[PDB]
Amino acid sequence: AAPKNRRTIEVNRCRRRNPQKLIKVKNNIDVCPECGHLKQKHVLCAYCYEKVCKETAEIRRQIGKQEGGPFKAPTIETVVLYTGETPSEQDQGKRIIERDRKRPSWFTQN
Amino acid sequence: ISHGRVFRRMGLGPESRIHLLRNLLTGLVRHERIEAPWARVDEMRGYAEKLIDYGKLGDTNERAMRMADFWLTEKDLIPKLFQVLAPRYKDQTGGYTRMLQIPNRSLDRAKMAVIEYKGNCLPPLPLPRRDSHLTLLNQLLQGLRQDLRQSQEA
Amino acid sequence: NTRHIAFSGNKWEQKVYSSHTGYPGGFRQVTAAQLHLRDPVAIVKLAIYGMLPKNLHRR
Amino acid sequence: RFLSPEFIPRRGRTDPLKFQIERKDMLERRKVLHIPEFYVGSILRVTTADPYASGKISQFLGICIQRSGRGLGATFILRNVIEGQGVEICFELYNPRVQEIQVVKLEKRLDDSLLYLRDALPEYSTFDVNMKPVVQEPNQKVPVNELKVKMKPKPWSKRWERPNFNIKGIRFDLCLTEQQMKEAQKWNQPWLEFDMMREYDTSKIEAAIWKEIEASKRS
Amino acid sequence: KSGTWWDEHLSEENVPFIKQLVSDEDKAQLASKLCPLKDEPWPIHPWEPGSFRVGLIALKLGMMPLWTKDGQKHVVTLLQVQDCHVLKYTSKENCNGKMATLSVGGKTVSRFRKATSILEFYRELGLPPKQTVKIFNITDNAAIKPGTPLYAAHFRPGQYVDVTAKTIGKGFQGVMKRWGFKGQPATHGQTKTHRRPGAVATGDIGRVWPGTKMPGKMGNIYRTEYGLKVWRINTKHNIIYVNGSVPGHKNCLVKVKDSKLPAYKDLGKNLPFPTYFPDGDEEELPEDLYDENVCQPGAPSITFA
Amino acid sequence: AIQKMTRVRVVDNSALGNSPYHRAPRCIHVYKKNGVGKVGDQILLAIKGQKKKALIVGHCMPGPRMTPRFDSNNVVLIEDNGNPVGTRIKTPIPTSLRKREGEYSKVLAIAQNFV
RNA sequence: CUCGAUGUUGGAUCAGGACAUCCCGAUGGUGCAGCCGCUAUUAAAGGUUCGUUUGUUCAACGAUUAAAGUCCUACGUGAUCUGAGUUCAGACCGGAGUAAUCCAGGUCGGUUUCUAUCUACUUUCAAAUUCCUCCCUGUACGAAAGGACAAGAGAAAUAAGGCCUACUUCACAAAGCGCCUUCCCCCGUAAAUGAUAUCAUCUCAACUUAGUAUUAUACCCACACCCACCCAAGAACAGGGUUUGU
Ligand SMILES: [K+]
Ligand SMILES: [K+]
Ligand SMILES: [K+]
Ligand SMILES: [K+]
Ligand SMILES: [Mg+2]
Ligand SMILES: [Mg+2]
Ligand SMILES: [Mg+2]
Ligand SMILES: [Mg+2]
Ligand SMILES: [Mg+2]
Ligand SMILES: [Mg+2]
Ligand SMILES: [Mg+2]
Ligand SMILES: [Mg+2]
Ligand SMILES: [Mg+2]
Ligand SMILES: [Mg+2]
Ligand SMILES: [Mg+2]
Ligand SMILES: [Mg+2]
Ligand SMILES: [Mg+2]
Ligand SMILES: [Mg+2]
Ligand SMILES: [Mg+2]
Ligand SMILES: [Mg+2]
Ligand SMILES: [Mg+2]
Ligand SMILES: [Mg+2]
Ligand SMILES: [Mg+2]
Ligand SMILES: [Mg+2]
Ligand SMILES: [Mg+2]
Ligand SMILES: [Zn+2]
Repeated sequence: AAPKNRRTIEVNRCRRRNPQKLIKVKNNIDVCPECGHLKQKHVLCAYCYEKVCKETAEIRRQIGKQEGGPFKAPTIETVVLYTGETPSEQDQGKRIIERDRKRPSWFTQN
Repeated sequence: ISHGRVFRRMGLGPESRIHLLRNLLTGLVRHERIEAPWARVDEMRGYAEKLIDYGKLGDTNERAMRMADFWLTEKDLIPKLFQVLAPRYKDQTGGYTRMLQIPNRSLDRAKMAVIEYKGNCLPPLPLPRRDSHLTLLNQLLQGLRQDLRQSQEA
Repeated sequence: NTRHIAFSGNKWEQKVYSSHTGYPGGFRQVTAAQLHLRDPVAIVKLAIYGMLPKNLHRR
Repeated sequence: RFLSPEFIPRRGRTDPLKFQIERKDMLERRKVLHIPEFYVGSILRVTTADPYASGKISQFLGICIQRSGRGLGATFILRNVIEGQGVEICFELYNPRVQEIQVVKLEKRLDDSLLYLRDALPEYSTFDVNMKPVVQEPNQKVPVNELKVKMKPKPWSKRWERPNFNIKGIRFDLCLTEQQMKEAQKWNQPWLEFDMMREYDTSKIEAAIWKEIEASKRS
Repeated sequence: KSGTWWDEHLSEENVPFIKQLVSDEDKAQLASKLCPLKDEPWPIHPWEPGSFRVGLIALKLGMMPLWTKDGQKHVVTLLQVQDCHVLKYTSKENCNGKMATLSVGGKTVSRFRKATSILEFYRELGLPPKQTVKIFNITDNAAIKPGTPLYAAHFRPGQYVDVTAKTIGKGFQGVMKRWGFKGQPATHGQTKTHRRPGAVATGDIGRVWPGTKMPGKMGNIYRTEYGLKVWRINTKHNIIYVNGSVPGHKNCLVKVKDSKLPAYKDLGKNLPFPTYFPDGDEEELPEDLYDENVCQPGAPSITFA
Repeated sequence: AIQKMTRVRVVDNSALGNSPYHRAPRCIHVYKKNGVGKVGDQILLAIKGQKKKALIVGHCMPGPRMTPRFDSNNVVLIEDNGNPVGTRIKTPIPTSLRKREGEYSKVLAIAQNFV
């Protein structure tokens, strides 16, 4: 169905600038106590998440280098050890992933 | 009128939804931490928990072996599931997976969340933690609790 | 003393107030006596409303 | 240890207090009317009070083809061929009109539903109205009859060959062709048996129900 | 300006402590109101013709079959009274209506998820907040002091009641489901018209009459069923077995009041007035009342003769 | 249960029924305002090219509990006066017809089996 | 008024309105004994069926009902639908014409577009109509045949509003073929006393009664916890719960 008449700029403004169509102010933005960057209360910090993802990607690359082939999932647990670290009694019998860097402070060796 | 519809409609059909959940579950079993859209990463959390339950039931159980063979597209993960994943949670009676919302995806601006199996060797994710007990409100509540305990024990 | 008004002649039975609720079959006509019984301040109000100018100041 | 099927609530969003009270009423009725143990396939004779009847007492004997309903109002359907006319009657377990329920023969079939006996031959649905009650020795497993019936020529009341019904007591190899079997093997859903979330535990609920039944027996 | 919730700033130690405190306080407040006749009761006038008493707010647990002594089956609905108390009284002059009104509360809810005004209103009365508050028009002689609890014994078997509740909302629905329109045939050439309204009006008027049936929201309004018989009263769990179905889904709060039908009029002479007081009652009622014609589970099998 | 164009089976030993014919008995009127016939209702049948009245003594549609459900739409041919055409009903009929026996006494008398 | 386009016959869906009323309601007369009828006044709240052949509107027929009402609404309604008919291009039969072609002629086939800008509207929230059965009663009435009304009880159908205990489609739920509830009136006349007109007279005389509802009542009604999660709530929004925020 074709329009009967052209709609005026006044009506167009009334439709477009209605408070429903306006962007609302978000009040859930907070400050990450660790990295100091902005974050939402229900969402993880992007900075910390990216850091953890980079470290996990490096660890997975090392795991794949150790495995050296597809369809090769070890039957034992896995422990990641950094420079200047020796295998522990818990680490005994578990595949060791060696990282050529100092252990991060946030990556507490639990 | 969708009342009491626990399972939502995703994929090209019921079989497509099952296959997508199976692929996500296989990736989760392999890498122990995967990020995915919130609805898709939430739908298969119960499937992952029940898969761990079957692993606890054991490899000698024919039904458990059938379920693992179905839900694990890569056959190298079945020994993993029956040998390391289940004994890891042997003590726990449930809650083997953590799901946390992450910032939305860059391209489609989709609601994304990361799911992981507890006790993984990967670096820990940042977690939502409550305020310390040394804050003003917590100290006031602790004093109130001490006073109430004194009154009760009096 | 709007309840004690007096109508000349047989207006209590002849005069009809009509209205429409807007819905089909919602056309209601009542006599002056019925309207007075239902609302004792309606006849004078309607007369004043009719006599006032038909503009936005009437309200 | 047999728990009656109606003593298991259906999965939903109902307050367990209603189930508890309904079970209390069910047990208080069971103490008056001894409801026996039977399955889908067992032969039952039900004697009920009925107005406008010869002696006000009506007895019907037949095979149990369906049990459905939870709590008060659970029903079982008895089918029997009388004078060449098949008659199916739906009896409520806890209806006070019921005077007596007797298990003439206790057995089980290969299927949880015997609704295909409507389309099966009358010989598999014909039972003697006056048959002596068989003897089931105590502390014995319930026998599982493996009688694969022969069906009438198609069409049937329902497409029994499709996997959704999943019937294992019909001579499909005799009543159907290879092409028909292949066509029926098109609605099959292999993922349905592996959908883990579509499962009901019933273990804890059954244990609690057994505890409440034991308490009712004590009191 | 930041959004806040009760447990946002609480620590792991203080999270269960506040919950325990509020639960214990609610239990104590509920227990303290069990002696209305021992805590300054209002005068108890006898029943008189043309007198209306207060009603109840109940929870729809579900439905159950029942059998009568005439060999008939009736489906009943179980309505459970949960934490029902009188909250507010308004005089006839201040009601801005025709008769005095009394406020009745329903299911108990958390104090955290409520407004400040509601919390400070309930603090004066010393009761946990109620999920739903309803208003009952009662006569002056049926006045009840606020804070008095109410139980399912307020209604007795052999009484017809009215039940008001919000029905199961079905959302935006088409004409065929909403109003029962026949629709159009599914074959014989029909083109993209199977469930459409069709013609909405005539061409002469040039408009659509108000009240014309069109697709829209359906199923979520207040509906009242009139004349449901009370077959059975369970005084242990405070449950009323009401004849027939009632509006609303399971686990919903409904209003139960005396029937306004002219047939069931002035039948409250034998009913308790203004309400049932278990504390003042000396002869405790039996667990189940079972009316007269209801076949009790312990009764022998019925033999027609 | 039984409505217009429904092919029914005549169960009494009447001469008009139980006879060979190319067409089958068929209901053409149910004598009910709702248009649906149940047990104990009179219907009109076009049998052997003739119009006759019949009483419904059984239908395949499930009904109330504690009531029989037959595998065929069994009817008994009667007349306008209320008398049956046949003299024997070997097929069992529900006992619920004994409430209507005030107007079907002869039909229930010629009947032999009550299920 | 429109040929710089105002789309039609019949049908489907939706109905709005008038009474010149088919039934149900209330009255007068009868060539009104009762039952059936005929006629006149008032009443539009409620309802007024399913099939066979025909494109049919209509008519004919078979079976029911209380009834299967008459019309207006752009011959209501094709930016909701249909295309059997009418009314293009093909073809046949009868007739007219030398022929091309033509017929109130007949017959087969023959493309039905549109994403809604504006007006209007999108829960007129809740008092219901009718048939049948028993009794009245084989009574009143009537020579007989025949045969009520009022009152009471019960059981149904339709319509409106809800629900899933049982059956069924099926199974965390949605539905009917299933179950529950459904309450006021409607004004034509019939009659006392009584003047103008010392009788009498129901009264556009004063006045009493059948005789009436301020349609009664019911429902709705507290609101900066709301970041987040769940929901029997829902298109978004909104709403309910979180004392169920690892
Ligand atoms: K024109
Ligand atoms: K023009
Ligand atoms: K306009
Ligand atoms: K005169
Ligand atoms: Mg999609
Ligand atoms: Mg079928
Ligand atoms: Mg809903
Ligand atoms: Mg249709
Ligand atoms: Mg098209
Ligand atoms: Mg289509
Ligand atoms: Mg013929
Ligand atoms: Mg133009
Ligand atoms: Mg109309
Ligand atoms: Mg008229
Ligand atoms: Mg037209
Ligand atoms: Mg069109
Ligand atoms: Mg149009
Ligand atoms: Mg055509
Ligand atoms: Mg020619
Ligand atoms: Mg044609
Ligand atoms: Mg063609
Ligand atoms: Mg459109
Ligand atoms: Mg009568
Ligand atoms: Mg006189
Ligand atoms: Mg005089
Ligand atoms: Zn951070």
